[PDB]
Amino acid sequence: KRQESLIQSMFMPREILRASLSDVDLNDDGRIKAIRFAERFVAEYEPGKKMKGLYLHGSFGVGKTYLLAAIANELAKRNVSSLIVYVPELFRELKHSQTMNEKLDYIKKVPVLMLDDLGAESWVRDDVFGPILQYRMFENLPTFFTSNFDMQQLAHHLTYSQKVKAARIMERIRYLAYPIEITGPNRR
Amino acid sequence: RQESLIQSMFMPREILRASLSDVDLNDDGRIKAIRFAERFVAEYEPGKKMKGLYLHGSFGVGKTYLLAAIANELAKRNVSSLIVYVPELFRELKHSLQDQTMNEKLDYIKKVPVLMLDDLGAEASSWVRDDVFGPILQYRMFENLPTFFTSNFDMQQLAHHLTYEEEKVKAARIMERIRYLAYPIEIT
Ligand SMILES: Nc1ncnc2c1ncn2[C@@H]1O[C@H](COP(=O)(O)OP(=O)(O)O)[C@@H](O)[C@H]1O
Ligand SMILES: [Mg+2]
Repeated sequence: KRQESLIQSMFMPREILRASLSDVDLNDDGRIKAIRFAERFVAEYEPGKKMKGLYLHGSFGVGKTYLLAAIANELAKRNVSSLIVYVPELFRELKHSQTMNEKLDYIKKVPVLMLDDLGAESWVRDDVFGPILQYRMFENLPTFFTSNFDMQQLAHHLTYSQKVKAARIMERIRYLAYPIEITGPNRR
Repeated sequence: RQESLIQSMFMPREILRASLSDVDLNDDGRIKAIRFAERFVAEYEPGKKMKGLYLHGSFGVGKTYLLAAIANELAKRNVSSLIVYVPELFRELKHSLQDQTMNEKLDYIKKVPVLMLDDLGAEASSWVRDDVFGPILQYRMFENLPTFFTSNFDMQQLAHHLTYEEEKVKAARIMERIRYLAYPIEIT
């Protein structure tokens, strides 16, 4: 349907938004636990409710991003808007840029936010990414993520120094989402 | 043998009859190309996220041939590749987005498993660079589809080349993409 019309998207092709939580197979634990969580989230969702999102991590091509698109489609089926952001592209358009701040605002404020592909390529990110996360915590705005790295690795990954604050941001994330590993074949 | 898998666009197919053995590692720049190549083929898998080669050097060296070689070793192992003579496409593009199919050609090149763009530079324009070219690179970055290049110029010279400030930034976001996609190897 016009489901896709309610699903906003930044820096990523809209054709990947052709997804459904019914096309995902039961094959293993990762997804069984994931969509089970997803559907409970989508059923119980209501503006302004402490609610944990998902932090999906795993190898390349297991269907992590598709899971987010899938969840967004379920929500648009509830007439709730969400936004999926290819994050690596968000941090880049931020270095080379007319307008962008009006959009960070939209990101911090959307009902449900899905940050795709966290973790690939101190730092100014202490001013941009953290605040976003902190605003969604403060306002009870559900937040999802997809990374190739898990909680342990992601920290070790963003901008290594010779600090702790990277670990402070790692805290907002696990506060915001419940991590689940997605195993399975390499769909490609 | 392995030629029905690797195809081309805008260049007589008799140029793609190559081999990594038909070459002689004469002077070093070349040594790391062949090495990069074998590494690439051995560790290649869809969605992987792996650099390609950006080979730069003066006229009559072997940039094109090398690509064809890598393209052949890749066929020896199943993988289909696609090498396109860039200057032709851009030239062609000038007037062709007019009602029709060639753009479904642009669509296929954007989505192929391995893209090899022969001799970038050596002419061309801006809505094409930044609207035709750019999106190609941005898509293949997001999907982690291997991309190779060959240019008479080193990265720093291909940028100052494309400038014809604000287009300073444009050559910037576009050069950033090439770099993120290919590791530069000088040849002589
Ligand atoms: N559950 C699924 N049902 C049908 N297609 C799927 C499913 N999951 C992933 N895909 C397909 O696989 C591809 C995406 O895998 P991807 O979302 O990129 O994994 P990452 O999200 O890389 O783990 C898409 O092009 C999509 O067509
Ligand atoms: Mg992904």
